[PDB]
Amino acid sequence: PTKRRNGGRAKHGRGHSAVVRCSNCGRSCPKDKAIKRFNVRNIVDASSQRDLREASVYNTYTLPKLYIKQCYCVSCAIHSRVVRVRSVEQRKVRENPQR
Amino acid sequence: GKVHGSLARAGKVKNQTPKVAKKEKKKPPTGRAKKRQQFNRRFTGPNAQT
RNA sequence: GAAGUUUUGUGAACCUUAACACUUAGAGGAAGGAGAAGUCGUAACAAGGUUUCCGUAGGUGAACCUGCGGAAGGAUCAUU
RNA sequence: CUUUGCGUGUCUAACGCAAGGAAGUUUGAGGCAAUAACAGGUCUGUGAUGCCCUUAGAUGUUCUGGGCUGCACGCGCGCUACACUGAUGCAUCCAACGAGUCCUUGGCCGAUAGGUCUAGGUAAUCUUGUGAGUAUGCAUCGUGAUGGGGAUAGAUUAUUGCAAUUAUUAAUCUUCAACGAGGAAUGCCUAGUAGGCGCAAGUCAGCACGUUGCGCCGAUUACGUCCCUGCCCUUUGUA
RNA sequence: AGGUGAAAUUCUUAGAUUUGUUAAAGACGAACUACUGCGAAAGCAUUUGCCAAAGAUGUUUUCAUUAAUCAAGAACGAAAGUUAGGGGCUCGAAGACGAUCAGAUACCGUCGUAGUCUUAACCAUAAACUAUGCCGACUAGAGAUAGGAAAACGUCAUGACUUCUCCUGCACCUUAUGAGAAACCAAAGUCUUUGGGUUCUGGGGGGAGUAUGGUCGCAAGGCUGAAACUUAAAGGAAUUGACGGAAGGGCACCACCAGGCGUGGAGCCUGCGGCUUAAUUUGACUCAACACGGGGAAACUCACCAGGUCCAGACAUAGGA
RNA sequence: UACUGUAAUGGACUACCGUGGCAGUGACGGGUAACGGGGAAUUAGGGUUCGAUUCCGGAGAGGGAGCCUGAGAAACGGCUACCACAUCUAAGGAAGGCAGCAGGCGCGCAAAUUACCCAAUCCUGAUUCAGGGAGGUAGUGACAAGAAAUAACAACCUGGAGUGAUUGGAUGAUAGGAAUCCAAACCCCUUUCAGAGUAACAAUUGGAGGGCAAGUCUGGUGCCAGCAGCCGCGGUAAUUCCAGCUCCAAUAGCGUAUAUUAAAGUUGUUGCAGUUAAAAAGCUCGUAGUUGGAUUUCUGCUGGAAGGCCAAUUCUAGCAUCCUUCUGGACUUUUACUUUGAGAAAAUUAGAGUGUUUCAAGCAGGCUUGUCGCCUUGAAUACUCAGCAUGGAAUAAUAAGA
Repeated sequence: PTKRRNGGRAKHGRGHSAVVRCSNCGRSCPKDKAIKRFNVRNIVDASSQRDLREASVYNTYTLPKLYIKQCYCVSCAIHSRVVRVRSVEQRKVRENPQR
Repeated sequence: GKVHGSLARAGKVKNQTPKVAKKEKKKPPTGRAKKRQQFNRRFTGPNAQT
């Protein structure tokens, strides 16, 4: 039986999508079915960054953020607990948890 | 199946069992007279042992 | 108008070669299923402990393994 | 009553901490114990029992004797050990649970065990206030398998029984091994608890190194966790 | 330095790995990238130019049934693979060692030829999938979205945005007295109240996409495609448990933690295997068998073994007395 | 095209001459455990399977070929030859054709008497008269179809009509006559002397776990023997084995095996299914094949003949501008379609009539002291794609475009 109406790849009127390699696994999955979290984050945590505010040259300084787009394999995600797993009813929701 | 199954025991229980004759009893009615008896004894399970 | 006889046609029957049809032997090779219980692993079913599977290619006691491109029948219907 | 105070919570259910108090983990510790079951165990607890066996040359019953204790060797619960926070000899003085138609004071005999003559007890009355032992005080011993250790073994004196040999025990003298803190594995346990130290009862004519209760001396370390080993409830996958 | 769960093979003072500026080489076009677009499907992401081609929209243009679906037959058809030349960075079936393991020709690691890329031929299959043939009609709404078109004294400067309608796309959400075996489904609806048109395919599971014959192919193999014998079930969708070296919770000293005291070592007591014996009566064998049967057995108990007794065999029928 | 040949037409055959004919709507070839049809079985309709066999065609007489006679034969109960079998021979020779009727051998799961007669039915002949294994009658016969014995009734315990061997008195199976039947026997139908009291003149065949109607019975056996179409019974208590007893089902029948039909909406035109169960070609073009939009004399009133029923429904003439050549047919593009009609053998099938005692059947009968007997006696009728004919306004092809 179909576990998803979608199939999990979210592809319509193509026949062929682009491909990406998983950032951890190595695996070629399709770009559409990859599962992607764009992790913006500053370099030195939060607690440790006050050392740089103390130590530095210049009156104030914006500690510049690190921008990366992670892409995952399904199996790499479910192992690493990005997505885990959901019920048959609650599967269908597509919104943002943590807006 | 294996061919070399032995044929010694063939006719065990036919030869084993104790013989006994049928009892002499008065004959049942036949044909129409039989269907008379079957009609009556139902309407005035069928085999009920002790 | 007889026997015999000339040349034609009708043409049985037998033989040679070939092809087609149908039975049938064969050292060795190599399948499938049946036993009823043996030897060696562990492949699949749970994320079956390297997710499973497809097409194709190569390799290995054996199940199988790995390369390239696919599929979810996935372990995700989902986050600038 | 978690009462009172202050935190913690949709301040709802209720938690934490401090004070007070005999006591604040539901105050501590037990009894009682659901629905489903498992081919668990018990026909050797039974006059609970179906079926089968056998029923006088007996698998009924009962008497004499042996056996369950028999030992090349594995495994499981316990006891005593390896010492000097100790062993030994003297003295000091303290428990609770029982239990008896047998439990035993009192006086003589005997190294001891034990015996003998009186004697109280149907028991909060008598044994019994059961003068229990780890403990305390004063001496000798000196790190030697030694006086730690008391197995193994000969010889003797009493006790129960109708009968003690394969020795029922208790004594007296000897005999004087292994073991110097235990390999890999793995058990039990959070306060009068662990551990140690005795006592009493059950089976019992006699025999506890066993079990079930009872006190005494009395610590160390957590007040958390899901890593191992299991458990309960959800979502999820299954051939 | 590399690399891993942890290490080694490997590279290194004849200067690696890291720092910087170049140059060459051949791949690949990140982020923007979406339940978006285009394409008959396979497929197609850098800039600019050239060459034809296509859909939708708009149209008070034009022809006037020219159409739908298709045995034969024909074109294209990812990846791998083949043939002949180029190119060869990285990755990398084979192969090579280094690990892991009982072994490990595998997973992991380090090198590494074919291949990967391109021109010229072939091949013709993929879970080539929406696992749903292609035209047509009608069924039900809401909000998004891509392309075109019309309207508004609309807002900011021919265009961006706002509001509203129209067709044409990929979809999505909600719901059905519509359907279904159910999962689910605006088609899988309008089908026992059974007929709009048409192409292809299937008839329990194996044997088997095998054998033989044919035909295409340079091969690998493709397309077509049986039987003997074998078998009572294969298969579909959901339900309840149990299990998972899956997730999220809450728990126990029969579990760890922090510890305390032990057993396992020694001798001895005692239970169970066995070995023994005339007999060593016998149950129970992970937690939940094994100082357990209240099982500390001299006889008794006693079930065992070698012997010896007694009938304590009612009563019915019958001989004998 | 022109001979030839034939009973005549023809590549039927011969000379010259042309290059055609058939095929994807299945030619050509192969298989058939294939003679064709009228028909048979099969319980909606549509179908599927069978048809050697009563009638009508066809072909054959061991295999092929040739031929005489005759109106007619490529004949075989006629002849000639070869091949394959086989008989007698005195060894030189001669004769044979049961897929006619019996009968035998052999093949096989599988099939009857070496019988009597032309009396019926018809046929042949020189024919009222002769002949006929055509044909009929009997024997064998559980291939099959039809009818229906194996008891019924009394008086003398259960009492809310059935049992109870307790006695009791009231038609043919059989055996032999009579007449009838028959060509001669025989059977049937009639009537006869004998002829049943455990009515010994005795009903069996398969089952009793489920499907499937009917025993948690009682012995024996112990995954043995065996059952069992499928699921399943049996390892020491068997609702399935081997027995006994009782009961069930069908009954002069019942079980088994093979093929076939329904069940099978599991071959699907009526009428299935193809997301995941079996199954949508990877995708477009495309020739046949199949299927194809709307639109072209519609409405109204007045008759006429019939007509069912206590005016509807048919059919038909006129009038709104509607042919004519004549005295019924010619024209209306052409068919399909539908309607009526022709012609098409019976048997079988459905079916009208009729007491073969009923019935399967059969085609007979029925009235009646009357005699040239009567019912001017019955044995009806339906059924039998393509072809011929015809009324008609739709539907659908097709033609066209003075």
